[PDB]
Amino acid sequence: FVVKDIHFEGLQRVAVGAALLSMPVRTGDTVNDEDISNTIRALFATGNFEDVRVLRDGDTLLVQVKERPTIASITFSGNKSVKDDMLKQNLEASGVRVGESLDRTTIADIEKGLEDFYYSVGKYSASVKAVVTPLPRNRVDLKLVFQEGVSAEIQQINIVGNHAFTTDELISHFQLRDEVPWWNVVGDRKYQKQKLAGDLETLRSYYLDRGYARFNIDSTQVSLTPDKKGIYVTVNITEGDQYKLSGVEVSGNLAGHSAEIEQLTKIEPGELYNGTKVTKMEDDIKKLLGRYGYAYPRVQSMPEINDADKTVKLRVNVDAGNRFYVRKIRFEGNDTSKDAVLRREMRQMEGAWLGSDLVDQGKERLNRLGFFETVDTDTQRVPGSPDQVDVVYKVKERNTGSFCFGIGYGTESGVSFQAGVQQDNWLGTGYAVGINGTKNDYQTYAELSVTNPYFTVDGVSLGGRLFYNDFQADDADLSDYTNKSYGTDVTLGFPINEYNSLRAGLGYVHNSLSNMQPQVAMWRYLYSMGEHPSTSDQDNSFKTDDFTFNYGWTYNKLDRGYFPTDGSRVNLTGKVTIPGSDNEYYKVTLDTATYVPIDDDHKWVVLGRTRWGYGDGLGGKEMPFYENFYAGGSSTVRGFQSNTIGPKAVYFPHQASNYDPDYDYECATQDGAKDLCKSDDAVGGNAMAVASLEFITPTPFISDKYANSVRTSFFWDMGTVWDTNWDSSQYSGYPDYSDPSNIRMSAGIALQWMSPLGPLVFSYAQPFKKYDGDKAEQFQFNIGK
Amino acid sequence: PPNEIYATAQQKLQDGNWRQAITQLEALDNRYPFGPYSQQVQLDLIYAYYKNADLPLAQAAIDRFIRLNPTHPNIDYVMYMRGLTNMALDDSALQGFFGVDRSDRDPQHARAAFSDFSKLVRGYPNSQYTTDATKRLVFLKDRLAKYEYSVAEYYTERGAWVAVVNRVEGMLRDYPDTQATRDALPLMENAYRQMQMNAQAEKVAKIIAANSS
Amino acid sequence: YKRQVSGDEAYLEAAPLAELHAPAGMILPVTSGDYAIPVTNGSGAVGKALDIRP
Amino acid sequence: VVYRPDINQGNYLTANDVSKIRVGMTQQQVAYALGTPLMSDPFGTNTWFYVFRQQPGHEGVTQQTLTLTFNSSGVLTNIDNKPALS
Amino acid sequence: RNAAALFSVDYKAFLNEVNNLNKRMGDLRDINGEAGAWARIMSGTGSASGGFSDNYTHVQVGVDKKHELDGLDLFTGFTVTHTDSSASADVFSGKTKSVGAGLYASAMFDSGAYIDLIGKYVHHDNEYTATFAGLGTRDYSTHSWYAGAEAGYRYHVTEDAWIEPQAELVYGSVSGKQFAWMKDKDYNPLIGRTGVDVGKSFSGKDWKVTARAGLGYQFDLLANGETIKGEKDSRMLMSVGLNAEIRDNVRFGLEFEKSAFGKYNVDNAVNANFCYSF
Amino acid sequence: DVVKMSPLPTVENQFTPTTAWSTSVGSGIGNFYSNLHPALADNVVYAADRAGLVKALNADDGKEIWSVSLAEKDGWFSKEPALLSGGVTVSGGHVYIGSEKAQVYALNTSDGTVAWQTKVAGEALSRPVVSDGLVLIHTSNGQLQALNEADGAVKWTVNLDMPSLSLRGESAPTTAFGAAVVGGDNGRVSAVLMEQGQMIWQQRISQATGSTEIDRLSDVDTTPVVVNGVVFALAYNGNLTALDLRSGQIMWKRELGSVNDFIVDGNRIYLVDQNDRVMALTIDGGVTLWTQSDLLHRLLTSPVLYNGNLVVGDSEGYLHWINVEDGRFVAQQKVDSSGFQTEPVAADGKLLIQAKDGTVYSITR
Repeated sequence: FVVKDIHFEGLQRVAVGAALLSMPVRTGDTVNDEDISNTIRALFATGNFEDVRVLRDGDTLLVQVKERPTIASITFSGNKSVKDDMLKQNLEASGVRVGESLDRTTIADIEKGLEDFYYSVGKYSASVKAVVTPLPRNRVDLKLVFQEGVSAEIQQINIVGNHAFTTDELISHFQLRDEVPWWNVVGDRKYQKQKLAGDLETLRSYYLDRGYARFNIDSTQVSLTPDKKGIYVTVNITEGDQYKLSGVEVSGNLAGHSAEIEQLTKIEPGELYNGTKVTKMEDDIKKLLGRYGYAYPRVQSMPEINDADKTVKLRVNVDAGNRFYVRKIRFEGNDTSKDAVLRREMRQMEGAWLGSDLVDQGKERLNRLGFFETVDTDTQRVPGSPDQVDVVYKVKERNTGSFCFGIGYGTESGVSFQAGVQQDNWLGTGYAVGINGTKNDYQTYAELSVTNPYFTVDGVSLGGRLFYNDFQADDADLSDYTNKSYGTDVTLGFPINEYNSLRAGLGYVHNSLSNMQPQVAMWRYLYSMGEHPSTSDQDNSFKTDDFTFNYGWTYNKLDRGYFPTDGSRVNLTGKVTIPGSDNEYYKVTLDTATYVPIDDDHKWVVLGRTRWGYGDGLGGKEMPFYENFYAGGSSTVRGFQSNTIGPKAVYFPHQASNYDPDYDYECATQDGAKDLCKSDDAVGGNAMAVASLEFITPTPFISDKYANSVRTSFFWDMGTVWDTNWDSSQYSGYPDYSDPSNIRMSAGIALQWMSPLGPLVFSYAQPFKKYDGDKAEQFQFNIGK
Repeated sequence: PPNEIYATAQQKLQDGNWRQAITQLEALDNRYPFGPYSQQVQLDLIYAYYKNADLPLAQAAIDRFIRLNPTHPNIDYVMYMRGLTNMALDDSALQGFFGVDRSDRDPQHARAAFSDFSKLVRGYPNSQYTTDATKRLVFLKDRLAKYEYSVAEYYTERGAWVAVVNRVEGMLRDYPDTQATRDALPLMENAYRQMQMNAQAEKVAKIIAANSS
Repeated sequence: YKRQVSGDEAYLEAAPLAELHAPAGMILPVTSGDYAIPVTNGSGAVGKALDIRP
Repeated sequence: VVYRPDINQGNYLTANDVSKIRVGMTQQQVAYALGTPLMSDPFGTNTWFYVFRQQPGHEGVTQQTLTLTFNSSGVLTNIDNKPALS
Repeated sequence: RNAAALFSVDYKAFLNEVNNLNKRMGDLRDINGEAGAWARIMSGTGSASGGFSDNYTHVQVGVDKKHELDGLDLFTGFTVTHTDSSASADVFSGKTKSVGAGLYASAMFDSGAYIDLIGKYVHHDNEYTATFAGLGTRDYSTHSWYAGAEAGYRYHVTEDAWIEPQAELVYGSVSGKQFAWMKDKDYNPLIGRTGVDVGKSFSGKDWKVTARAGLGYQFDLLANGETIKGEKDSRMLMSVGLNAEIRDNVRFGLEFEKSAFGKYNVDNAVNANFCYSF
Repeated sequence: DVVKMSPLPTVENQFTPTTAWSTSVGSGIGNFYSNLHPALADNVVYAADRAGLVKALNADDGKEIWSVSLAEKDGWFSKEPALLSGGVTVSGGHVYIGSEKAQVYALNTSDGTVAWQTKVAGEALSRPVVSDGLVLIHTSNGQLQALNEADGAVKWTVNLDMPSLSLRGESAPTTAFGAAVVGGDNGRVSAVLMEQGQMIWQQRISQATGSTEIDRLSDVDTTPVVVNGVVFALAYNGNLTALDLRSGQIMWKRELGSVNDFIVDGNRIYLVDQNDRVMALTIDGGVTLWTQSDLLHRLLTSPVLYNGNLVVGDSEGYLHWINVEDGRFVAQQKVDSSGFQTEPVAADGKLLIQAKDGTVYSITR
């Protein structure tokens, strides 16, 4: 009964167990005559048998099945608008996977299935190359070149049934746009088989805002045309009468709080059956009812369309269950961070009641830390009890840190060999470590900041900072005072509200100024509470030890943070020396940036960014010249030189040069300028008032796949810097720097595209009220951080 | 050839350094997966993903021996090695010598190393590799016991007296012989004394009686 | 290396087992299974060169 | 000073459901209207505690706890309420 | 002095713009240049004969476009540049700002016989100030054009290490100084550079490094820059660089570039940006 | 996308038309597929446009031009078109045209200003065929709404089982001894009487049951003509389905479905399909089936028999006078350079062909 010559030649080439031991012919072959669905078409047909001839006896055995060559990783050459990511599931779903050989008759199952993947455009007959491989064996590679069958151009879009409105208003209200203007990029003719559910839902809600509750189609839709250049759209809208929405009565007890829901559900008499208001009134069970203890409410409302008196009313229901208590909170995914670093930005703890405004308040505070970006809410209910629900938050645990020696820009502060070894957030304890050892053309600023954001229970932060400036002010478009400074300060911040960031803390400040040029603006500070410096030479050393007390306040009502569209950012910064230090002064600085949008999609925002500041001595003394305010280039008033707005420098005529150079911005020299000597070098002032209006209208350059990076803006700046202790009666023939002078204003264009080598802040401006001594610049960019 | 790999089967990586015999394992499986001499090298995908410290990558082939070979004599033997590839994800090399306690972290990788050890002692009463797990499960017992203790430590720091008493009772039902229950007992009397309920607080009032440690 | 274990072999060291009692009175864990080792342990041996063939 | 967030402890308490409870009610009727308690005391018996403790910003703490003991059958549910904390 | 170092500063501004293959456009070999997220910030110094010194910081920013054909890679796109040379030898102080734009294209064939075309136009405003010379301001507004044509082949010696030669001809229509205290003429610079590029690359499981080199040689044919006309130049430009793209990395190696003996010798142009995400 | 334009073959010049008046009527046709064909009746050439204006012409040079405004629908700041795409057909001195805005007009031959209009729930896309005082208007939704010639009082509507995946609705229904045969928009044949439309019989004629992955198969814009008691309907990828008029159940197809219109001329019935090749199918047997595949993908229009030749259009405005028995005779001229999209007609010895720029010619050859 068992045939001995079932094994053939060449069958043990690739598979010796999947093509030889996958048949019941050995050890248990019972049927011999009607062997049609027992051996060849029962289990062996799935493996490698796709032939037609039945296995007969040995006297007429001429089967001789040859093993077909296998298939390798087929590289799809000629990728015409198709990627290799989505072109992967067409081989094992309906076809032959790797390992098993192509039997040269199931290739139609491989072929039919590639044209059934192109459903975004509607190619029902795609030119797929069904050819034979020239090479015989040894991991052959098929030839699969995909091409386009038809085009993707639409002819026209027409609408009928305009009984109350016009025709051209509905094109701009939809997502269809076939015209490109001179101020945008979009407006091309593109069709999609998945966008039909996007433009039709806004059509029904548009006419539902006019009282037409009987808005329905006449049993027809858009015919499916898979790009035959013969498309034809027809939407026959029907409208009725503008009804009037009456008052909404409360039917049933809404969890014992039905008396507080009537004052918001009731509307003014004379309002129509609005379409966008009935959607925004069914979610009113979470602002005051779902915040008590309820997690999963069920409230329905049916429309009572009464065409007799044109009065439509609605009845509310409630299908609430139990009190929906809260159980223990699980935190999964904390690999690189600890569990205690994220348990305080929640505002919803265990053994309490679930609030609707207690979950998203902790979700927006867990995402603003910057440790991860994938934050979700998995409110899983226990199957044992209908109460004591569990909440599970999602994390991502992304990395942070920076080390690199990226050179900066070259137009404001010169070449910057910024080292910047930014050792970021630590091993999980939540410690904002920061080191920035930069080196610009005029400074060598280094930092070491260790900030603990939660030193106390609720929100108090304690963090120190060590700095060492050692900056040379001759290269910062100033005159003199090459200053070598260092110090150490701590800051204990006390938040008083959800948006206020009041801070306090002491700090030591050391200063060592040398090579100071004799001038009237800075020697008035040295004359007050100090010795008379040597006017015969340079190198006038002056050491200063301070123990100032720093305070501040920050109002950060903002929505996005990176590119803000609505909100205000107020920041205050002040300091005052304690009695016991060297000098006695105080200074305050007020920053204000308000984003006001004038549209609904948050793309047309007016930015009223202002800037203030004031500082003076504490009676009988003067504010030091190394703490003055500066209005300069692309930080306060875009369109001028770096630190040029303010009072200029008038020098003292003496022979105080070291090796007697030609000028060195000093009178009484070999040139002969003895009396009435002045210059145009800014020295800063006691006060500063800078205001700027800005428009954030978008750019007509990039509208293809990204729009949240390029931020083209138009602005109009304004600024002035004056001194408060300048004598107006002692010095004649000089411009009086003792009053708020003429405002220096400018305007131009801006750009805030983020580059991979740091954020690029480009701002080209043109000065409008440039005066004497104020040098102006045009191209002011900023790259490298 | 089946003899070109068995001739160097005694020459493992004790003489070569890194990459002399790694690619020699992927030789016979690409030609025939049902050979008499090739069956020992085709089912070695769980070590080439494990040797290069790719611990989440090697976890995709742990469920292989359950479906194809249920009558193997080493089913009781492969239930121990599942904890070796899961406890490496529990503790990291960064917090190894820095003195950082890894108990206040995600215990998800500790339960994956526990579910195979739980079926090992309940599935077979007399196994062959169990006494090495007794020194290994005592490290997994005290690791996820100090996790809920740190949650109970934080709730006393905020003032949540109801939230802390639900965590210590979560440590009172499935932690009989760990170290974290010795310090969680003063956390019970602190929450009960701050609350007005004092019907049972006198029974849990005394803590330090004889255990002076 | 066929029968060999490499990578992070730092799981060999551990902490000793400590056993405490309930001196407060009838406070015993009664519901185990989700985080607790069962009451029995078993017996076995120790060694290396794990059979990693499924 | 520093502001305090909402510190809610225990389960919710309503003035209408706390009055309509008698002595000797079974565990099914108490855990149906009021719900399951968030306090589980396995010390000897199985007693239930219904604490209504909330702490808003800079207003101190409040507490309204209950003490309902049970037995193996679910009787002797004596009313022991403390609406005024000390 | 007047025509050797005071008015000959326009030739060094023209020589600070020409660069190598991967410096005028970036890493375009085996790199998908679809998005325009690239920036080439390069700083350095240079010194010539006669006590001359230069300090330039040339940045680059632009956007490219990828377009494939039948074996002919056509990568188009435009860019904008900005160069700030602090030329101050002994008597003056340069504060130029070479702000300009320009586009480029590629003709990468199958056998590595690429014909790269680069065209850019820059305009620099000078702010020279003659110290110890009794002069004032010398603000100019001259312009510069560039019509370079990069040509080169590629010899696949090894599967990981490649050897490629280079032959570029750079054309310009610069004017010079019009208010030299003297007029100028429209002379065309003919800066040409030949040489081979020694390449070496490695890879791994998920990381890849690149260790390039270079032994190019500049040889210009025509040089008649007069505002006295200039002479010929002959120098070698050794440029050894390194790059590495690991998944927890961006860059690792430096961008060393040194010039040989000649008229103007660029000293060093190290542009290392080794940072780390951990 | 998948194939390019075919090259120009050799030409045979035996006749050359000289006179061809170029009157740019309307404001332009555009890239819109419609069935606005010119008509010739009582030595008046009728030329309309989608803008709303219609201007009559003459057969000699194109005089007697009047400009009226029937489709304006705006009297506030400007005018607005109605997208007329029905067709210009004359029947008893009344021109009945269609529109894409669900409007049916009745243009008069006296002045053309007085034009009564009715409201139809469907869109007018088919050619308006008027017979027995009823204007048969076949919409794209499959409904059949007849209109009276005087006022349009009764409007009976009948619908068939029409599924999705349809292209157009430009099938023009004709009548046959009171039984108005309607070209089905679902691969069906509807031979119904034109009174109310009670009895509806359906027979699937396409190969949509055999094929599974298809896009457009149950849609043809063809007209059924009935000669010698034998009907002739068409289908996509099918063939002729020459039934009896008595609602039979027996059917037979061969191959090579068409989308354009056809004409019957004795035994050699000319056919033009999507491959832009002309052939002559017989009644039964398939005798001397010659092909014309040398002019493929050139946008061939509906052929007409003009002086013993089949003249068709082209995508660039060329001419191809195809022979009637074999088609080996090719004649090319130059009357336009824009292109030919409107299917021409043949009546009263004048070739009325409209191009894509809104001009009509009178080729006499």
